[PDB]
Amino acid sequence: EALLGVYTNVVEFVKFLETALAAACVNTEFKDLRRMIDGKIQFKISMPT
Amino acid sequence: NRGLYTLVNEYSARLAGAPATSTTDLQYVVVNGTDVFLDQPCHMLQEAY
Amino acid sequence: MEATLEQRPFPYLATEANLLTQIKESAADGLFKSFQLLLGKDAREGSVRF
Amino acid sequence: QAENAARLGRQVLGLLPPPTHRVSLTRGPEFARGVRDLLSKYAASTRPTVGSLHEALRQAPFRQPTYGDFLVYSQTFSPQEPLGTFLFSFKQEDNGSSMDMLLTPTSLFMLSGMEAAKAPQTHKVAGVWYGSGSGLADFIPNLSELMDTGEFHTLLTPVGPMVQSVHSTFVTKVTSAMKGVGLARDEPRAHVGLTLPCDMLVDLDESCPMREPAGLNVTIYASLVYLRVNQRPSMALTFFQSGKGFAEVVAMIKDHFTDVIRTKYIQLRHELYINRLVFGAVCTLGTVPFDSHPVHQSLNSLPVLVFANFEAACGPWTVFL
Amino acid sequence: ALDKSIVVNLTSRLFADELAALQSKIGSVLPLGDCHRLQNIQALGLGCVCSRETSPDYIQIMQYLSKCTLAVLEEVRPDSLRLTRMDPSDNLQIKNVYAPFFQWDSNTQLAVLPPLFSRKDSTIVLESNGFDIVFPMVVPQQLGHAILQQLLVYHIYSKISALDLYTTNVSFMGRTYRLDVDNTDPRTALRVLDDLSMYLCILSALVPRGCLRLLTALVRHDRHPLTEVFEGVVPDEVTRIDLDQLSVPDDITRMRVMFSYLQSLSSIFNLGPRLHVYAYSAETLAASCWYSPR
Amino acid sequence: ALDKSIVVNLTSRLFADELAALQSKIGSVLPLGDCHRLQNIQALGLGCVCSRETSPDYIQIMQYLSKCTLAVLEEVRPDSLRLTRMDPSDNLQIKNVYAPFFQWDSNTQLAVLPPLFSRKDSTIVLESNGFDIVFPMVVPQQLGHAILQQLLVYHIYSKISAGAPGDVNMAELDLYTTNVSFMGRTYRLDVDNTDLRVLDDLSMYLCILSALVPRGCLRLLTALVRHDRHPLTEVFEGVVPDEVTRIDLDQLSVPDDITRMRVMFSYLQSLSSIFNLGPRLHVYAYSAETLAASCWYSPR
Amino acid sequence: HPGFAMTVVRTDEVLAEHILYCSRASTSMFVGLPSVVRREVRSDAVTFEITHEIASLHTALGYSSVIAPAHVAAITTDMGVHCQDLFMIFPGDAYQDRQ
Repeated sequence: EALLGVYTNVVEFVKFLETALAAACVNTEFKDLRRMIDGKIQFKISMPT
Repeated sequence: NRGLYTLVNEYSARLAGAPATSTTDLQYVVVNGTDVFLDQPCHMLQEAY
Repeated sequence: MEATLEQRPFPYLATEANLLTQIKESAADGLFKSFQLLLGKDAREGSVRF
Repeated sequence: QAENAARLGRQVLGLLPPPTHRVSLTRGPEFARGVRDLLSKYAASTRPTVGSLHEALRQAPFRQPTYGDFLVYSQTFSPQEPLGTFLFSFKQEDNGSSMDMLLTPTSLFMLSGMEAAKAPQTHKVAGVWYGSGSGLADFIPNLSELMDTGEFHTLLTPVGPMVQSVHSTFVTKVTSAMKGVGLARDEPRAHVGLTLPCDMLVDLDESCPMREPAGLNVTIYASLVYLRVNQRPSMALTFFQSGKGFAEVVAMIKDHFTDVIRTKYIQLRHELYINRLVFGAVCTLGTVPFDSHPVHQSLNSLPVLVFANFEAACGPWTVFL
Repeated sequence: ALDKSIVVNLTSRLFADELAALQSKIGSVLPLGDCHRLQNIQALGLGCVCSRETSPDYIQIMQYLSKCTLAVLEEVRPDSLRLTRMDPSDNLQIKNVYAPFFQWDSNTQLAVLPPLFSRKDSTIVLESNGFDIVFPMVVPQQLGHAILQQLLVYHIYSKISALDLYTTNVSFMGRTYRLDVDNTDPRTALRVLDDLSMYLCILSALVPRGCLRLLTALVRHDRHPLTEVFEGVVPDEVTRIDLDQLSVPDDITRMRVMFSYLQSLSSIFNLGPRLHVYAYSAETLAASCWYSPR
Repeated sequence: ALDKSIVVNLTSRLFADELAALQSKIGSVLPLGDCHRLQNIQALGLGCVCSRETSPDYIQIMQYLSKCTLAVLEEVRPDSLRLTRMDPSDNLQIKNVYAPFFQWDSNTQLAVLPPLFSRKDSTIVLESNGFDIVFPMVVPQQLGHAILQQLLVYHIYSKISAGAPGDVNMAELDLYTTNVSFMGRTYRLDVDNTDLRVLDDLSMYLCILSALVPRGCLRLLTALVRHDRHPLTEVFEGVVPDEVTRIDLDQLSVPDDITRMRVMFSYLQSLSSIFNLGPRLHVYAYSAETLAASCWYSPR
Repeated sequence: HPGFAMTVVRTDEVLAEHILYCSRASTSMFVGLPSVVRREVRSDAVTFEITHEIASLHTALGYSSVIAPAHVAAITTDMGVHCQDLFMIFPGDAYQDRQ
């Protein structure tokens, strides 16, 4: 009584950058969240009259 | 009580007013913080259909 | 230690999209946190202090 | 032929306890470069490799329990074993030089003399291991009177699992294990877990969602209940498994042995004997890892549990009531 | 070797209000449920059993306390709490803060207890996250056992009310205090007081006659300091029990079982886990302890 | 990786007569109030608590025991004692040099009890440094939880005779207490007819308990009526004596009963911990011709 | 008919496949560097928790993502009729005569 067909799965790798979800992203490389506390972006809204 | 822009910024992200469980036998009140996906709009109008 | 706001003159960056829409009421009822009005005798690059 | 002994220079000089880390000062600030396993967070990369984390697994914690070498007759201790049983050490008087008596839990059922259907599973199996429950009772003529005053729970020091048994005609060598994880013998690098009969265990954990938190620990206990059947004294043994702390389980064991308290203490309306008032004891048999699945087995049938990664830790026989 | 670091992800940035209470308690103890590196905030505080809108009793809370793992804070970043764990044999840096302040030394003897005096002092509420955080409380074991005394005594006298200077004020030499009892649950406190009937009336079943004969000789004229409780008058009972002639091997059989049941009374006066502290500075307010769940 | 050693220094040397008494042992069990390796002599004995001019005690020793740290000898140099630290769940070696002699066995439970016998059995006076070292009384746990048993009986009847002569017979009391039975063997011990005082404090408690205890259970019975009243508590009327249940609350008003019940359990928890929390170990290998007891320290 | 009429509340659950729009480039992404932490080390299991930390951000000023209930699929609710039982929620409350 022999052995007939001995099979697997092979799972591929779809990363984040190769998707196009990242139009809702701006992907900056960064080195140390183990230092940084918060972030800060500043704006000025000058309104004419 | 607040002006409604915080109500917009609350309704998209946060906990409900103590909502109900899913895939059970009865209706339990939820204590597992992160699985349940619900959005209930019975808050904002504060009525019942 | 938080990350708060102050009124100091950076060389602010010139964006492209307009941002004036609903800011008559968006900062009035908290679209975002920690807005800051400046009226006429205050809408200036205030003097630096350190 | 020293090529044989050159293998012995490998295994012995590699398998030593780690030396006391000591540096003389004239070398200077070099001592901390001999500090390795105190680190934990290693070096991740883009595509790491065995060649990138061979240092991360070269360090290893230092663990070894110690064993108890026993000499047993071929009569108390059965020639067949499932190699992962539980033990005791009966203790009456040091007659022999090295002449030890041991008790498996399947034996200790037959020593008791209780009803059949109170433990229906092993009773068919524990009748072919041993005789009519009297070949062992010939060794202790006090097994009626050890039951009276309540001294039998004082005379048991649990040991834990097994490791090896070389068996001869009359004398059986038993290499037991306390303190932890015994390295196996017939399969190298394996680790002999603890095995319980499915009849003798009674869980305390299991519930419907109705919620209790996890941890690191869950603790096998060991009950021993003096009952009286047919106006004749006879003990009773069960097990437990609950990661719930010592203050809870004593309040939960009493609900399990409710009727056994209810049967006996009706009889003391007309009499009282102060030696009879003691009821039971609980030892601590050690710790089990959290959420390790007890895999069921079967032996000629006999459903037998297993606990991987059991480590042994004995304790005193604290009386309860 | 082993590592422990429990960093706590959090869904909303904190305010400037409750950082300043959490910056104050930079090193403390709070027990969690799920033993992993990442964790939702609805497991950190003790308030999964002790919230406002229940009627918590401090038996079940204390009963809950011995289950969970225990952990020590490291930082408060404005999003992420960062915590470290307590292994079953491990040294660490505990650094006490707790507000009814007691003084420690090296070679002291500690316990972990629920908030038993002022919850509003001991609990901060997190209205920027909804789920509140309830702190436990570390007490030396002489007072760690003394609080549990009157609690088991107060639930008795609350039942016979079916006034307060005697049944609540837990005393230490120098400072008396006040327990926190208005809304408790007298059912699982009753289950502990149930089991005392299963000991205390059985401890009354074998009471030695010679030891009762000694109190027909001690408090009559041979008194002592610690016998002022009787105030110089014998009770009615001891005049009724000691009519029998003594004999030694009667009480030998008796006192061996009295020796045994008092070992069982450990099972009903258990603390949580215990902390054996070996070194304790006094101006840093730091310490050093090996943990043992028991 | 770790290293452990405890080196005790002395101010002066020793007499050559004392070294033979400290080569009587070379491995034994010392308590030690420090965990650090350089230390003056005043903590390794029990003379930190138990001394001659002090009233000797049992409980104030016993509280100090479980707090304390053990350590084991390796060498007696003429100036400094060398010790080996007793880690939690560590295995090391003992020689059973103790007095009065008891025989050990593999697979016994071992409780470290304080000494309560005559001085020459337990202590060694260091005549050089004027300080007394006291050794603890290493007895196996089944014996240690029974060697106290009949001795504590013996102290109670001694207080009976010295106030009332015609109640206790001395031949009955001597024959049944100082002859401890175990293993099939016997051990006659030192009765102390030299004048006791180590074990008043338990008998100071246990009698003052034993009148309060049965009076305390009546109020606990009639204060529990629910349908949560536990079903086993119906039975235990048959255990409690009939004379116990014939007591009114007339003699003791409400403020008196608080001084009972708030104090009742305060004995028991001070009392239950000093029968249980001996720093305890087990011994798994033993040989009488070498006298090598074999610890592994369970911190408790 | 007893002395009073009464209102009734229920709840509901309905599954839905949602269309979520997200406009362009309204989050700047700060991606950290990964690390390996070893723990829960018994004699048979050496467990690693490979971690990685991200700082996210909200660049645009107004709202840059809209969700919408689109496709009904099922009703888990049953919309049944079954009342809530104060004998379960309040077990301690009871009448006087226990018979």
